[PDB]
Amino acid sequence: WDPASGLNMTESQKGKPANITDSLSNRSLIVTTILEEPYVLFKKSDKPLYGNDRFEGYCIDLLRELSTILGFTYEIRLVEDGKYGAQDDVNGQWNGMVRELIDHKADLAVAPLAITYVREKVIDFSKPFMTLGISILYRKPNGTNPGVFSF
Amino acid sequence: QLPADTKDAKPLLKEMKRGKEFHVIFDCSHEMAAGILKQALAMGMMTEYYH
Amino acid sequence: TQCGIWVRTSNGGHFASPNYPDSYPPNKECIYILEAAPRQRIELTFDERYYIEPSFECRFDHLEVRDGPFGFSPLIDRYCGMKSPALIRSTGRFMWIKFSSDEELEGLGFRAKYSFIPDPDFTYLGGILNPIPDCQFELSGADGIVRSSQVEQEEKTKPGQAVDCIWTIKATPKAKIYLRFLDYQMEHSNECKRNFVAVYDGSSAIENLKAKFCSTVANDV
Amino acid sequence: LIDSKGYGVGTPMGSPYRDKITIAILQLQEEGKLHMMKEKWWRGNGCPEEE
Ligand SMILES: *[C@@H]1O[C@H](CO)[C@@H](O[C@@H]2O[C@H](CO)[C@@H](O[C@@H]3O[C@H](CO[C@H]4O[C@H](CO)[C@@H](O)[C@H](O)[C@@H]4O)[C@@H](O)[C@H](O[C@H]4O[C@H](CO)[C@@H](O)[C@H](O)[C@@H]4O)[C@@H]3O)[C@H](O)[C@H]2NC(C)=O)[C@H](O)[C@H]1NC(C)=O
Ligand SMILES: *[C@@H]1O[C@H](CO)[C@@H](O[C@@H]2O[C@H](CO)[C@@H](O)[C@H](O)[C@H]2NC(C)=O)[C@H](O)[C@H]1NC(C)=O
Repeated sequence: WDPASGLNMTESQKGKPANITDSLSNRSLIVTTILEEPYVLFKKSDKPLYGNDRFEGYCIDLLRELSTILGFTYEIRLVEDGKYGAQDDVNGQWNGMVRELIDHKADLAVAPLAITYVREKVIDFSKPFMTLGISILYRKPNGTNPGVFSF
Repeated sequence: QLPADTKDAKPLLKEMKRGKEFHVIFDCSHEMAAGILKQALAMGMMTEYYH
Repeated sequence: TQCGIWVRTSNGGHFASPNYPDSYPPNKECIYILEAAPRQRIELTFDERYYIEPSFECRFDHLEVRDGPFGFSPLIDRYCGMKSPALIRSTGRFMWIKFSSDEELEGLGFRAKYSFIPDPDFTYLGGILNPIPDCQFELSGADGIVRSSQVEQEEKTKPGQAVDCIWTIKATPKAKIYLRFLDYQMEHSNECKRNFVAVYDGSSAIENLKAKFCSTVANDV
Repeated sequence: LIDSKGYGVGTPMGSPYRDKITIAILQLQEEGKLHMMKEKWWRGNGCPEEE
């Protein structure tokens, strides 16, 4: 002690006799997803609401319903490269989410991943939660200017 | 504690008015008790809530 | 209404309390600035007489002389004592001085100076020191298209450099202000360390945040 | 379509033949055989009538 200084305690908090790392505690699953309407969207808020709370959509609600029914803690991390992932040229690398899954920077891929042949050899998928295909847009039939002999 | 030098205990009474303390057990001589009791009037701390 | 001797014919330096030498009244929020002639910096030294209400960690009154004409702009010192001030500077011509006053507080005031023409040494925007436009332009009126692209029209900076533009919507006298966001989009949504839009009040002090619109949506104030 | 079920080649509980048929099935969807096999058997014997 010193009246100019104060309490300068020399018990400066060295290494504690309790030091245990985690491998199964939660590990906080780093769920890689991409931002596409209406699957994953940002919240429409004004205050700085962040963490996992800033996301919104259908595909977020799937991850929340899995967290209750399987008991884990999800942590949404958006992919740095905005692609899903595709087989490259002579390079032969993956680019986007499927690259994050191989690199094990992503324990999960809760997103619109189209289950296909070149992704199944390289990563694995759960069974489909939504089935789709290729369909047609067209004009809805209008007020029908009928021709001119419509009488 | 009152300040030792001055008779100006207005820095004290501004705290007590703000600190919601309505019951005081002053230990002063009657020379200094008159001086606080005038400065407790100029502070408006002499309503019917005090004792 | 507010503070008294204010005259600025290169200004000399005589910024004083609004009764000095007397007892200044309760409840004043005088808002001193001095930001012209970009060479000279800062010297307060409120000359010899000095008594404002001495509180325990000062708590009632202050003479905050934070540099740059706002409340966010960095703090220099708090003053509440009965002992003469600290004779200071902060490397720049930018200032903001408040004179808060709660209810039961009196005794003396101040009277200032600046008495300076120095200059700093290192470059900031390009040149010897480049006393940067403290990114700003005032606008009055009854309708604004107050824009972040007047920066893109005239930034007075280099593209790729951090921006700090503040407006000052005045009035049409004896009224209020209704702001509403027509367009609003930030680059890093929900980040709030490197981007935000904030609306204070009158008298730009840090204890006057009405709103700090930083995430995806901004509504009216 | 009200519900969405799905048929599927089964396997015992824990087997390599779950995964290596999944590779094989997904090829037949994209090659077009698995649709062509559907139009061999589910195609009817002369309904057309042009409605
Ligand atoms: C004999 O010794 C010295 C000089 O030789 C004189 O000063 C006394 O000792 C210390 C000075 O360091 C004083 O205690 C400190 O007061 C600080 C507050 O000061 C403000 O308020 C007082 C009135 O209360 C004003 O006088 C002053 O100008 C300021 O406005 C506190 O902040 C200090 O608290 C903390 O300080 C450090 C941490 O940085 C540590 O010591 C502690 O952790 C502590 O929490 C501290 O309380 C002391 O009050 C001085 N005495 C008096 C009477 O004021 C002696 O006065 C001198 N003479 C005698 C007779 O002893
Ligand atoms: C506060 O406590 C520290 C802890 O001992 C004091 O001393 C240190 O002394 C070593 C020895 O050279 C130096 O590395 C530093 O000067 C001190 N700090 C640390 C972190 O090592 C220190 O002197 C005390 N403070 C004062 C003002 O006396």
